[PDB]
Amino acid sequence: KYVGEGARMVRELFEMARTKKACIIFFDEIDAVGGARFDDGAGGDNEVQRTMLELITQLDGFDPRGNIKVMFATNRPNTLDPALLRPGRIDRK
Amino acid sequence: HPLQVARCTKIIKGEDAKYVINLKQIAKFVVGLGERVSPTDIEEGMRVGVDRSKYNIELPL
Amino acid sequence: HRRYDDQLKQRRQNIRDLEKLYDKTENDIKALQSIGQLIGEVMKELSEEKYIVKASSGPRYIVGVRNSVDRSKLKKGVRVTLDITTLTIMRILPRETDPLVYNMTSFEQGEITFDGIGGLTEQIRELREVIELPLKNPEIFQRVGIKPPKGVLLYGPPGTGKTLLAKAVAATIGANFIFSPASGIVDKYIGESARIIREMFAYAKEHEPCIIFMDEVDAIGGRRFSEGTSADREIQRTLMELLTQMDGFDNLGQTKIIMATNRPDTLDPALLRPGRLDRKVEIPLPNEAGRLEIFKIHTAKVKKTGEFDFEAAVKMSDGFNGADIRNCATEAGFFAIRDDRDHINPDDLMKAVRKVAEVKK
Amino acid sequence: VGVNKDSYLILDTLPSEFDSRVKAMEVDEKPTETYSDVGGLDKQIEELVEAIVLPMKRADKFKDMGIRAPKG
Repeated sequence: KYVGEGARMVRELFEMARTKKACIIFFDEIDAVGGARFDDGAGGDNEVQRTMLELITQLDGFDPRGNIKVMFATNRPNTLDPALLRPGRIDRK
Repeated sequence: HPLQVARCTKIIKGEDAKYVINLKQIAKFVVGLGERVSPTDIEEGMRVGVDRSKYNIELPL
Repeated sequence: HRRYDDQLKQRRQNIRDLEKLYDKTENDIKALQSIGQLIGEVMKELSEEKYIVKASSGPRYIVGVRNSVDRSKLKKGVRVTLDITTLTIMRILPRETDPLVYNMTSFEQGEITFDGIGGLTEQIRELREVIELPLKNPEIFQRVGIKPPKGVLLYGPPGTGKTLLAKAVAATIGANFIFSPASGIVDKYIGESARIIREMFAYAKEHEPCIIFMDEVDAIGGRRFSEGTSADREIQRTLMELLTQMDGFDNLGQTKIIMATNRPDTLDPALLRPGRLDRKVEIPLPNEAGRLEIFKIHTAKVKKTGEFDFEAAVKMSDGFNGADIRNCATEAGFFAIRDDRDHINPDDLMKAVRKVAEVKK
Repeated sequence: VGVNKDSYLILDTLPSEFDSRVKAMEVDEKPTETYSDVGGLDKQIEELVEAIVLPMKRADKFKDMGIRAPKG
């Protein structure tokens, strides 16, 4: 129920992962919080919006993925964030 | 120390060093004029906060 | 001699340039100490020097006048300027809640004259007499005792001639153009479509030179299926308010409202009956002789030569208004770069219209 | 807009940053991409550059001749 904590927790994942390498960061049931919902535009709380900003920028650009990995999990593949369906986000399926 | 409400009550100083950002629907305020970063105390210390609505230029606290 | 002459002019110019800047600063700081005022709406008249209003900044408070305040123009629902200290009515303001120049599209005169809408001249002769004539000289009808029509229903295919006729009516007049998009009419709020029509109805009475244009009323209108309501309350909310304002004791003499939809038969038959909407006019495709004047306007802005033939399109054009001919200028604009020319040949007009005639009628 | 709390009067304006822009729509100013990154599309590339990049890249050429640029 706390708004704004999700942006800090995700940022602390990549900062801590650089201390101890050779780790795998797994996410279970991403559709619970959701990658795309109607509360982003219509609602007034910022959670997934700031989560995706820290997820794409921190991992992809300056961080090598050899010793650092991010794996998600879901049920309906068509209900995810369409931003991740674009090339350069999620490849292995 | 989690704080989900950052608001003061009838705090007016000066011009400079006033701030008093209120997240409550009544009497919202913003602070311009460049970037201002303080190590500990910005104006009143303590309740100084941001929470869900980011107000202008202040990240650090 | 000449050394002090150059410095004399430079010294005088620096004084006059800075004098206008210092005078503005002194005048601005004097207006920064002024005291604000409150705003409220009149509910019911209590007495002469005592009124019962409802303030927008809080609950209701008993108010009054101060000095040189006109009490004849103060009626129920009139927005008044409330004093902070004495709590009295000081200034006089019109009735408005949401901004009608921002949330509602407001425009003056028009950018499209009546010479680009040509081909509709059969309807143009009828529309100008039922709109331009009663608006400029309404007093001619008072001698006979008749009434001019209120609304004008122009239906047809969407996108063809609808944008042109919207600005063409206000261009030959010069009044205000009130645009009412159907998207903002249906929302979820408190008194959404009610305050949109009422404030527009009051803004049309307070300001006579105002023209209201509605686009795609099928969303806010329609018979639906069983005439039942499931999340449909906003459709009947807009339709019932339009019919109630017209048949009331306050009519619109000089105010004209133009509505547009996809089909006339899908609307509410209660509006099509006389007494409210007296104008039902179809918008078919323009004729051949009417499309010649259109092709001499949009193509005039496009750089061309003197040998350009204007009669090449009229044979291959069927119902092509100023909106469809711009697609021909887009293809002709890209051709001038390939041939290293600043103009187009008369043959480019035939090839461009033929491509549009296959997709269109 | 600048509004005084005590005086209820506009004094100086305020910088506009968060307007309630309805976020969660990616805004990328001047991205990095080239048509040479993928070959074989030259048939489709020539159609996209002429209908999009051509009326944009040169502003003064189409404005002097009075040619309206397509918006989509």
